[PDB]
Amino acid sequence: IIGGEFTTIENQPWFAAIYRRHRGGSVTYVCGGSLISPCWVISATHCFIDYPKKEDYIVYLGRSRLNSNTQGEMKFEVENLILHKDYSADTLAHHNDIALLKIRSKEGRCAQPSRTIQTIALPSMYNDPQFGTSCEITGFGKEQSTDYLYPEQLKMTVVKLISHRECQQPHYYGSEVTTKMLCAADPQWKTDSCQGDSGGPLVCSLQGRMTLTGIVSWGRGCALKDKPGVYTRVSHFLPWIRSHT
Ligand SMILES: COc1ncc(-c2nc(C(=O)NC(=N)N)c(N)nc2N)c(OC)n1
Repeated sequence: IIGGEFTTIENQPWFAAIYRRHRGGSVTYVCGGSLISPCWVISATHCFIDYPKKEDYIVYLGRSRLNSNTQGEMKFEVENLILHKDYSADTLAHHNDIALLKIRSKEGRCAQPSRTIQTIALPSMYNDPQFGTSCEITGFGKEQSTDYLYPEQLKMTVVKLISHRECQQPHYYGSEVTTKMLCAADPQWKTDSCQGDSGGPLVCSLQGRMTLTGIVSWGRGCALKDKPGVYTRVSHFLPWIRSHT
C-alpha cells in the first residue's frame, strides 16, 4: 500500500495473510486474502500459480503484523487449493485472477469468529457501486515501488472506482482491462496497492453493508498517473465462488 495509513486487524477482521513454506524451512509472505466463510479464504490465482501445491502454504487470520505474532491470531494449513480453470496471464493482465483456499487447523478446525476474525459479505450478482465510490484496500505490500522491504505493520487506504469506459482507454490500460475486472485509483494517483498486496480485499459499502467488491490483481507500477490498480470483479464470479465452496 503506497500512502494510506497503518491499521490493525480489528479494522479489517476478514483480512487473511498467506505465506509459503520453503524447501529449507524459510517462510516468506505471499499474498493477502479475505475470509468469506469460516472454512474459505478467497484470493488471486496468480499468487499460487508457480507453486500450486497446497502443503506449501500457511494462512493466518487475526494477524496485524508481518513477522510477529498478533495476540488472538489463528494459523491454518490449506486443506484445498482451488485455482480458476480459465486463468490466463497477459503481459500485465491476469484473467480470472481468483482462487479459493480451504482452511483447516492442525486440530482440524476452520475459523472461530472474534473481534480480530470476522467474514466479509460478497456482493449480489452483477451489483457494483457507481464509479467515484470510495472503497478501501488492505495489505502488507510495499509502501513504495522502490522499496525492497514490505511493511511490518498492516496498512490500508482509499481509492475510487473508475468506469470501464474510462479504464478502457489507451491512455490508461486500453483493452487490457475487461468487464470481469475493475479499476480503482486516487484522483491524484497519490495512493495505491503495490507488490505484496495482491489477493487482498477491495471493500465497498453496498446497501449499508461492507462488501467484497474486488480482489487486488494487477497494475503497471504502483501509484502512477493513468495506471490505476486492477481488481478481479467479484460480482462476476459468484457461481464459480458458490460451486467451488
Ligand atoms: C515494473 O512494473 C511493474 N510494477 C509493479 C507491478 C505490480 N503491481 C501490483 C499492483 O497490484 N499494482 C497496483 N494495484 N497498482 C502488484 N500487486 N504486483 C506487482 N508486481 C508490476 O506487475 C508485474 N509491474
